[PDB]
Amino acid sequence: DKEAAFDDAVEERVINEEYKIWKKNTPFLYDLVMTHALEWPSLTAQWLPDVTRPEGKDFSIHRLVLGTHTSDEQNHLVIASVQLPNDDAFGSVSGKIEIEIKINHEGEVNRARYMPQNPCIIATKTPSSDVLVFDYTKHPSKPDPSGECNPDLRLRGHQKEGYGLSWNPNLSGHLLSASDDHTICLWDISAVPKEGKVVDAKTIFTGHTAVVEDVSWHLLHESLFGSVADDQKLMIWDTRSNNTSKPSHSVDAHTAEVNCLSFNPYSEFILATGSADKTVALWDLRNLKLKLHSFESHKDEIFQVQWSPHNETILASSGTDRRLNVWDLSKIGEEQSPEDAEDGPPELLFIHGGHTAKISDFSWNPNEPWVICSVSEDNIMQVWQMAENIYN
Amino acid sequence: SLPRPHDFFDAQTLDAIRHRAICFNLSAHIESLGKGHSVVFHSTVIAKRKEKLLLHWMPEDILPDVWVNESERHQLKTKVVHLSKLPKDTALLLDPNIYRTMPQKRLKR
Amino acid sequence: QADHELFLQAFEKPTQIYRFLRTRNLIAPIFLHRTLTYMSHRNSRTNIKRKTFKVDDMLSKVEKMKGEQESHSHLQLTTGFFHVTLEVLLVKVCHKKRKDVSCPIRQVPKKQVPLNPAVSSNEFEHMVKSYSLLFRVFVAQMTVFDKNRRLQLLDGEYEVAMQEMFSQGPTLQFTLRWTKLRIFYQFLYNNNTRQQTEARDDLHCPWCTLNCRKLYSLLKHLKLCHSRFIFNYVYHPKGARIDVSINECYDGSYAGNPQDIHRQPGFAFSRNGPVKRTPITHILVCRPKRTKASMSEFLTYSSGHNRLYFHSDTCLPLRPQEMEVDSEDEKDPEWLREKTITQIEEFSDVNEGEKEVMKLWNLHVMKHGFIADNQMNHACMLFVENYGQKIIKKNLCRNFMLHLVSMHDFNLISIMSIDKAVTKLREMQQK
Amino acid sequence: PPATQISDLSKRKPKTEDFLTFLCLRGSPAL
Repeated sequence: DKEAAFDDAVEERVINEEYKIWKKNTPFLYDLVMTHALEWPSLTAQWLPDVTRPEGKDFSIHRLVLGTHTSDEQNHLVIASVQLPNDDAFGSVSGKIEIEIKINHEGEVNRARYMPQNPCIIATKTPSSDVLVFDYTKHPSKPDPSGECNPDLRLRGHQKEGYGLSWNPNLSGHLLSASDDHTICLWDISAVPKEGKVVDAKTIFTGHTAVVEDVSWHLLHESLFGSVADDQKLMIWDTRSNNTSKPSHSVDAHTAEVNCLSFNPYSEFILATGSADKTVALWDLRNLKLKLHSFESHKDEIFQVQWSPHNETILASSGTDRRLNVWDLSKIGEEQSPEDAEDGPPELLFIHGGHTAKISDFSWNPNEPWVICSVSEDNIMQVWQMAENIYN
Repeated sequence: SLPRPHDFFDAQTLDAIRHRAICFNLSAHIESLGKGHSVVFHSTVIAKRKEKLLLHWMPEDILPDVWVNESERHQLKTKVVHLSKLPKDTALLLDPNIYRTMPQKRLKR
Repeated sequence: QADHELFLQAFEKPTQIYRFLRTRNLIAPIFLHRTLTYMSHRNSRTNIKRKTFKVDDMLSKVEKMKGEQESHSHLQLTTGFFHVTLEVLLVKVCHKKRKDVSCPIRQVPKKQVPLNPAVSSNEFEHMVKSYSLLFRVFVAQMTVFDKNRRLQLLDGEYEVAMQEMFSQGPTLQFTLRWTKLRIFYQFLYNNNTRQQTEARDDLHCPWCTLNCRKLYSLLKHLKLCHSRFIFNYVYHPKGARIDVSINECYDGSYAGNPQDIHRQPGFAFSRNGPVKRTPITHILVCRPKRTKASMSEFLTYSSGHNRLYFHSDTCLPLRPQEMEVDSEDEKDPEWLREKTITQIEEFSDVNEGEKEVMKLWNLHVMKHGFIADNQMNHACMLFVENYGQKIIKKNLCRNFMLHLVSMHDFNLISIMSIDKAVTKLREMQQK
Repeated sequence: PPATQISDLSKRKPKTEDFLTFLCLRGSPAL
């Protein structure tokens, strides 16, 4: 409709003005705020664990595993280096978010989850039904102007596109992926024969009627992992159950489509699930039926929830609302002043509004306390750190 | 001096915003009766609970109808509620551009 | 006068923008104002983040489940209408899924009411957000449960009024049962038209209606959030006089992809699919000092391409795809070639074949850009490598030999070069 | 009491039927 187009234009103007206002207040809201406009939009982001601290230099170098989203050109699996001001003081050090590696990739990258037991191996989700387990060390630094070279591994167990990609921390390898075919397939990988061409699914899970939006492994037990789907039913699957159809737990957990999921790094029972109901709800694995506090301040879908690795009571959510909200779980229920109540719930700690488009993905840097890299569909990557005064 | 950066709002968006503001001030009385930060809704009795009274406020599809006694109805025939406390589910109806998903489109996830 | 009208418009544009932003942010905030350092007056609660999150389940179970109170608990319905059979249908409005634009409503249901003189099942049970009953005679809708499942539709006499297509209009009766700191603003435009006001609510943002409890916080909020103006504090004998003027510069152009700033309508700000753009890196906050608050305050770095470029020839926007190549400035512009051809052909004292060979040589030299005498030698060979067929077809081989002789007489080339060039020309004819 | 800032802003953004009259309908322009 023409009215819809006029409203979209007005909203674009308002979004630009809001971004300008936010950037005016960026010094008073963040300690570090670095915005980089990637050549191609990225649908994924995950800091590599390795960090380099050059002696005599005021900064440090971290590695980001970014994807690519080309309209028709050759998609890539970008790996870039980011310079962070470390503890004290940089003014001008030339390139700060320059790329390091670029491996050719058939189709846009949907996920860039590296293998934790070996950050050399990085997996990727293609628009096709097959997942590719790259190895950026083996591949050439510069991209070969040809087709998608042999990724050293290509697992095909799905029937359509997928978005979930979970790496087992307790077991080396074990990349489990959930696709739109209502199937969450698990590939053993790792202990597999060399000369990687095709890797069949070790076990495929069909217990979610709708399209499984995402899936994550349990951070303590190697036999447990949660899967969340569009049927509004977050399921916690237990391996070695002699059945690949009935999950151990089948809590509905939401009303609208539930997209993301992330276990608490510290607690062995706390997990968060963001959904299309504009609600990020915490959960306890001790009792499945009962629901914990439901963080409700988003105005659109919650596409990604990720607990902070440096804190046990901090969780961040983002999605189509174009806002990145940081929640302090230990602040839930605290009495607030009327101005504080007007600003937002006591649980909510910070709202990042530097993105003019939907946040495709975000991640924390394990080597830094409170810095987050969030990539939007506007081909914008922002590495930002919340101001110290917010969290003492 | 420095060149004029060609302000992005222009006049068409300004005209639409002026129209929306005029409608908002005529409907919710935000400027006059809302003290600049609240919506002044006027309730209307619809049904009588003979066991309270059900009242519906003038800006429709914003706040649910509630049951109030006759004395309560007389006391609160008009309700002023701050924008912060508006129900998040239906608060967006106060203006088309209060929050609009810019990429409506299709495909994506 | 027209000066006041111009002032009113020039202040109304940013005032209207900021008033809309005020009405929008209170429901859709750009950021939490309590998280702004200059707005530290709010967020009146310290950090007690020293309690484990593994006992939240027990705390919530004890608080809610242990002390659970029943929210509520068939329905009995029956009097007459006023101003005819009417239909009573139970409407169940479902939750708004991503696929659905609006919340779906499924109407699961007649009685012969008097012309202006029912026992319901356990259909309630939760995909449906709430349960409502709709009456049509002349329509009437009433909800039985709220968002929190609040027990509405109280049992007893109910004179539920109806809206055409209690009250004076057509109403229906039914029986329901079970089973100081004065702050002054002096708006100034062109230093000639001034409007002096005074804030109705002290220490409150006139635009955003925000409660800045301190004068420094209010001034900083004005300078930052409402940046379309410039706020020059001047102090007042009674309170504070905040002069307000329109920010002359206010670089507030489009901040997205520079390509969209020049696309044709219908494709600008399309957001439909991924769009390539030139890489750029910006650093806004690196490590701010975080100095103490003081009123004395009221007495950036970028790497990469940070604009939209244009073609030097057509003055049209330059796409990122057409950037890494096509420097678009090469040795021999087409206009120079045409001018050389015209100047050669415009001579009076020259033969036709002589002019043709002269133009061919000039075009070849421009296309290759010889500047060195020794290269001239190889240049001659290059000529027969590119213009040999054309000269042969034009049958100007003798003129080419004459040109070679003249060039040798002008130094550069040599007798051996002349013989080699002629032999290369002959091999073309034999082929 | 030279008017009020909120009243001046409300006399600035709307200038039509929904102007609430009051002092805005009075000699607001040209002081």
